[PDB]
Amino acid sequence: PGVSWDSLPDELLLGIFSCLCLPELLKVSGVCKRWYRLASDESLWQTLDEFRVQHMDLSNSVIEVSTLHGILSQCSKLQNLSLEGLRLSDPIVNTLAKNSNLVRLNLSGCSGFSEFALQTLLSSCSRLDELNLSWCFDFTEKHVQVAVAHVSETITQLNLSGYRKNLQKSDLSTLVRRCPNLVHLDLSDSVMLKNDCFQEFFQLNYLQHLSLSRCYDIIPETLLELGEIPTLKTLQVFGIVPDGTLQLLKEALPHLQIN
Amino acid sequence: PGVSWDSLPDELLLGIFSCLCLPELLKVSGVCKRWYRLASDESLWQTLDEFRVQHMDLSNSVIEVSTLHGILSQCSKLQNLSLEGLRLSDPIVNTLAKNSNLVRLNLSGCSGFSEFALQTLLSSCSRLDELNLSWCFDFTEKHVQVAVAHVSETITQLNLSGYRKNLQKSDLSTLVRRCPNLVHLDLSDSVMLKNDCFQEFFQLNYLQHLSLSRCYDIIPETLLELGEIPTLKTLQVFGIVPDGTLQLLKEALPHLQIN
Amino acid sequence: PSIKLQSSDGEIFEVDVEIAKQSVTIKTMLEDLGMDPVPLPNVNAAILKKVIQWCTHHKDDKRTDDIPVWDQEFLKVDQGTLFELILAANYLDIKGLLDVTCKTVANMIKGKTPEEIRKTFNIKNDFT
Amino acid sequence: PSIKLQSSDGEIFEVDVEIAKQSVTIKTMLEDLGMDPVPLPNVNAAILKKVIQWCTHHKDDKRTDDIPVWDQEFLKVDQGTLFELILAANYLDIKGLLDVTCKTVANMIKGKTPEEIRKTFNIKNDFT
Repeated sequence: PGVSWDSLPDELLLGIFSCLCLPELLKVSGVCKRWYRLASDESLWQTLDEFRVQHMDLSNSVIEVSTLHGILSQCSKLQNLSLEGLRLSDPIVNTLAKNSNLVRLNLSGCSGFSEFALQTLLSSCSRLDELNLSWCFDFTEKHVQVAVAHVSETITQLNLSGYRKNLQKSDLSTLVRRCPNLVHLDLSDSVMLKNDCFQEFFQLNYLQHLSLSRCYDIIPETLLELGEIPTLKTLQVFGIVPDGTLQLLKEALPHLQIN
Repeated sequence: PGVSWDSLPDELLLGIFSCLCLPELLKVSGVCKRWYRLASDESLWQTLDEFRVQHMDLSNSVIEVSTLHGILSQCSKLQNLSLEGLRLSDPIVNTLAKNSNLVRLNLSGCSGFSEFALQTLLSSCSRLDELNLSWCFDFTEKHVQVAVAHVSETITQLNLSGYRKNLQKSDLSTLVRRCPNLVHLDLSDSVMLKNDCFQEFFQLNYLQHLSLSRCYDIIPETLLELGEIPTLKTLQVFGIVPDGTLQLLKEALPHLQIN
Repeated sequence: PSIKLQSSDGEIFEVDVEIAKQSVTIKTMLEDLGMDPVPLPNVNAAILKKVIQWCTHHKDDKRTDDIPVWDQEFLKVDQGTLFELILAANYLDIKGLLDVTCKTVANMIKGKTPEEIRKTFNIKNDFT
Repeated sequence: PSIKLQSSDGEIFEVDVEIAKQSVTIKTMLEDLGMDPVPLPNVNAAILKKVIQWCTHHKDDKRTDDIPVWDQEFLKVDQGTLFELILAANYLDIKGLLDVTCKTVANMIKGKTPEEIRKTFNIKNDFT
């Protein structure tokens, strides 16, 4: 005699699992195969509208790429998705393509997927408002180009920082041609960007938060030219401006908020 | 690394089980608890309109009284039930009371249940046509009396043989008062029955097959009196008639079929 | 106002029809099949007693975070019995009871690791 | 007429839209969610191949007593694989395949004793 929990009817297991909160649920899926399948059950995730790594206790643990894919594939109604820092795969990114109505997407620090998967995902999120696709170390120009080529027009806040050598003026050009509604644009650490690209920002008639921190080849003095953006309100330009000139720049554009 | 069949989802197990024939099903229920519960599933028995020991490989094996109960409790639409030879219990008999529309019931050789359960079962089967409640060794006059007190009027074929000392004239009297439509009546081995009871059969105006084999105290010669049953067609009266008189009897009622 | 219930092991109990009807199952056997002795093929006598008191105590009316103190002490039993209550609640379909017993198992899971879990619940490690 | 399917392990297969649609699941992903690459989170590449040929062989259409000779040889694989097919057929909801695989296990049960059964299927004896 040992209590025969390994024989508890699936029905009951679900009932039990329905009492657990999302993060807890992920743990139990590693208990055994019967539980692993049931924890991925449709009835438990089907309705979620927001899934954010942040809120999943996944700090001191590594989610099996496999299982992350099996749970997300059960969601089509997400409006807020953040998988920041997590290591993905193509199957998983292609699957995210279900949630057509994504509003906010955070994949910064993510990696393990293609320029193609990236395309199929952004292409499907045609009502996307804000995207944080920064520091996906894993990728090349193919991706970056895909990024600026397929983010929906609906975009108002975008964050493409961390691509030192894979992002160029042309890419900003493309981005700008296609996304007229941008309000927040972060291109920090875009070391291929020089002041010649500044003209491109003048076509974003609603851009009020631009950030160009650590774009090491921007001749500090040339920044003045950016206060010429009619709607610009704040300018993050860290680590490339020496105090001397930084105080001058501030005095030239007193209406700007520069850090 | 052993194939993880112990984790196969219940859905699948049912699907598999739905492919098995009734007797087979009874076997598997002993494989393990998860299987034992699933084999008893409603979806697999719910519609049965027939159920007989004969057609269920339980010749070489003993069905746990417990499990038999669990399976039958899933049937309400049986029109034919035979549990002949099987050892039952009260829970199981009371449960049989679900099938209000039983037409044919065979419990001969059964035992392990009370006069009360018997009553609740017969009482519920009010459209019962034929009953074989013979040789339930386990019982006393309480039962016998219950039997003749509660078999429905609808009864046409009845077999109450095997109760040497617990069945008496009065019981046949009761039976006769209540069941006018009887056509086949077997009262074999009713050793308390003498020719004085013969009058009772005359009130069964449709009785054409009567059987009184081994009713050792019936003075053979008195049998002649039974050929006086207007509709009587056959008379089984084995082991109590010496050839000498048996040939006489036959010659007196040449229209009768006597063995 | 009094119906008769029968356990798998043969014992009979007389409970009020209203208490008895907190079990959808039992209810439906009573109402669409006039069964007076109502045999419960799965529930044994020891478990029926608990079931009956539980229903009795609630004749008149997530987290684990909302388990009524009474229900908590009621479930203060060993795994074996706990296991049997969840099963009994499911067969009888007594939502409330099924409800509280499930949250009670839930809480035993919360906080533990898969390993801890396998140990307290004697679950075999499928992946080994 | 050509859709793209993707296994859990990453491989991509191009199957005709009709063959692919024998999988209710796949079908519904195609139709109510214009998904071109269709990732199958549970089916791995080795298994998708089998599934695909099975659907292909049946693009144009109990007992064990009625298992088409082809289907029989198709299921001529080791338990491991058999186990994975039943599971795969269930997730994908490819009735026919689910159908034949189930009868195939059924037949493995027919004739054996519970013990034999526990042995061929590595089933633990719950009552011990």
